[PDB]
Amino acid sequence: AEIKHYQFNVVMTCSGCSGAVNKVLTKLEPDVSKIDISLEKQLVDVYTTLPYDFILEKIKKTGKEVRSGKQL
Amino acid sequence: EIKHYQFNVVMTCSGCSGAVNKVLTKLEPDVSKIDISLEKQLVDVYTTLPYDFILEKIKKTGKEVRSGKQL
Ligand SMILES: [Cu+]
Repeated sequence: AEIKHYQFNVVMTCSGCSGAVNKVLTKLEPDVSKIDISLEKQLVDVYTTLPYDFILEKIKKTGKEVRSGKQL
Repeated sequence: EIKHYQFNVVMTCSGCSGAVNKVLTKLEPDVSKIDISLEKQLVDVYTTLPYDFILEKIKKTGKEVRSGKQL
């Protein structure tokens, strides 16, 4: 039950782009604790007890381009 | 038997529409044509696959789907 911190570089070009990604991840609450998105930096930060590959696949299935991901 | 489905999807930029297009292209060639209009907020899908399967693929983008119908 450790909360891990994953960070993704995701191509998002409007508030709708970011809102869509936030929607799909927020649906995983309470297993997702917090989502931060920065349009400036094209970053998605996910704080969660879920595995990295699970989170990555939920983002990829949005159709948004994921340029990188990592665990912090 | 090729069905024509049409969805009203809230899409605000080419990144929104490109995402919808991307999830649909993963189903080629069973999805044989995809036409998306930002101006009209419309996604037209021509496919042999079931309506609900297509709808669920589109709902996974996280975009709002206002309605869908088979033409
Ligand atoms: Cu967008």
